[PDB]
Amino acid sequence: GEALTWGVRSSFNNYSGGPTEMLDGAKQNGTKNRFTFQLESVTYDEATEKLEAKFKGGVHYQKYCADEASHSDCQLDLKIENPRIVIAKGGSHVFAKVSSKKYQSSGTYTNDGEDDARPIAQLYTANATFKEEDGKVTWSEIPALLTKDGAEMFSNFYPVNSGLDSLTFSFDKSQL
Ligand code: HEM
Repeated sequence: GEALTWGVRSSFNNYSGGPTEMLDGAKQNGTKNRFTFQLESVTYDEATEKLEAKFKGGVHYQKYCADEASHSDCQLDLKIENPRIVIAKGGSHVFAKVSSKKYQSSGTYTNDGEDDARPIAQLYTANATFKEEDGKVTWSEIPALLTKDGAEMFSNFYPVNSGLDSLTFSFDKSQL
């Protein structure tokens, strides 16, 4: 409860062997493919029908390290932190603070996670499960697709609109 559960992308966790480290209190399951980010805050504006939930914690993936024992000088170095979900009438998305080294380049893809023009995923709540009981709200198995920014974070290894892991989050009605 009071958390976001999301694995980002199943095949990416398999390719990378999962995050080299969990950041800022985020947790991971035993198989390193499902992450849990604690709820920082949640607001719902009735008139605009906009729900916004901010979570804490991050994942750091590293691969192709020149010093493999200490994970230093890694050609693949991806951080995804403080996920924020916006579920609204005009569109639903996942935003996050990202830093990702680009494939065959010195360029680093960055995203501060506070720019509404640069979401990393688009969310489709039409067929997701929604439950509210005993003051607890859970919105489960919400499908997610990669946006243009999300594709850039993965060095365009995936096309735009390719699938991501579905997400689940929960909060108490008292926190609204
Ligand atoms: C610079 C050296 C790199 C080499 C030699 C390399 C090699 C490969 C190979 C052989 C695959 C195919 C296996 C698979 O799809 O699981 C792959 C997949 C992938 N690579 Fe890397 N890669 C490099 C860097 C990067 C970087 C910098 C990124 C950026 C995030 C990246 C992201 C990906 C992604 C997203 C996939 C798809 C994995 C999946 O979902 O299965 N790669 N890479």
